[PDB]
Amino acid sequence: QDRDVQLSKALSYALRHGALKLGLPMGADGFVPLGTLLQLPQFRGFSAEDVQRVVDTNRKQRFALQLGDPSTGLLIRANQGHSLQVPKLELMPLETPQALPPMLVHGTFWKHWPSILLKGLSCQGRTHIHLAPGLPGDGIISGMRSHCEIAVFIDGPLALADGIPFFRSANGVILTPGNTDGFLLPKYFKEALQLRPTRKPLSLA
Ligand SMILES: Nc1ncnc2c1ncn2[C@@H]1O[C@H](COP(=O)(O)OP(=O)(O)OC[C@H]2O[C@H](OP(=O)(O)O)[C@H](O)[C@@H]2O)[C@@H](O)[C@H]1O
Repeated sequence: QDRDVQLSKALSYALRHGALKLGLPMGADGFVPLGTLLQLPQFRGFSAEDVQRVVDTNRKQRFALQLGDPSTGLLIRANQGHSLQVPKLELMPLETPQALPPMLVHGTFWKHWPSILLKGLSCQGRTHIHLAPGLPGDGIISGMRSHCEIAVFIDGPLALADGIPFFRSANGVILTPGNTDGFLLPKYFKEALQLRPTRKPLSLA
């Protein structure tokens, strides 16, 4: 079972970040033949049904699978979170404020809170900042981690008014490249909320 946890992690890294360094033949849409991946050293211990299990029982739908042809087999991608340049990846462009989700919200942790207040939310390594289109139940909402302590909400219409684009992934995640350096500046911060161990509001600028 942990092997499924290990399979997902190895799948996440290879499909999101390390593929052109691993030799895999990935297209500009982020799709790679699954067999060529399962031929890699770290993947040689897994079966196409193991990967199939991880793809369907995954609650965040991190990976998409496509039939392909028999000469290539199944095509497998990650839906979001890429360090690689995949310009043709399936993304819904949220170009007007009326297409945006009800609320944009990023959940993070105290260790990073002072840097976010002073520099803004950063893409960090990834190509897009990851936001949720809502808060979760007592919930696994995709686009947000599970053990977050504080959540900060984003003013979507104001960011768009300043030419900061937004995108929706095929698994419900909202993405933005930020500004030039990959930062969502603290001006587009509308509201903040501490989540654990008690729901309390947090102050900003
Ligand atoms: N200026 C700043 N200074 C200091 N820290 C800053 C900062 N700006 C942001 N940070 C924080 O630095 C980390 C970012 O780095 P990351 O992108 O890898 O973290 P994330 O949570 O966004 O992860 C994305 C998806 O990836 C996973 O999806 P999976 O389930 O693994 O498939 C997740 O669940 C998500 O859905 C976060 O803590 C940021 O708050």
